[PDB]
Amino acid sequence: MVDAFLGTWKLVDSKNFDDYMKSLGVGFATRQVASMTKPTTIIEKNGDILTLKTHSTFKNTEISFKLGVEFDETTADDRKVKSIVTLDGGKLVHLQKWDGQETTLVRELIDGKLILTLTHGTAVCTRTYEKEA
Ligand SMILES: CCCCCCCCCCCCCC(=O)O
Repeated sequence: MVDAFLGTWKLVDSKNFDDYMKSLGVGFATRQVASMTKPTTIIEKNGDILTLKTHSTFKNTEISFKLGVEFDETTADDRKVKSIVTLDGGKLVHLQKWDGQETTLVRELIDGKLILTLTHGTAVCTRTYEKEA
């Protein structure tokens, strides 16, 4: 089920991330730095617990979760959210809820690349990651 997502991934393309960040209320200076950062995302499993690390020169995060079980999360931009990650149509779908707002972080594999689609409000960002050996 989740196995093809596992490993270490590097950002190689980003579209509309500033629009996504601005929709979330991220301040201009953080957006500026974020627009020039290329994170590494590491996805690992131990039994049915997944751990997703996002590492960069700017912010680092780490979450652990069971698919289909809600968890508390504090995002890179400091939102305290209620989250769930599931597998839907072969895509790893991460839904965050806070203050009646929602955002989705959808990951799918296309030609071996990991495409992350971020949606909040009307903003839709697509970020492409490529697998590291
Ligand atoms: C990684 C620097 C971004 C920091 C500030 C904006 C955070 C927005 C929410 C998380 C976005 C994750 C994007 C990704 O994993 O490529």
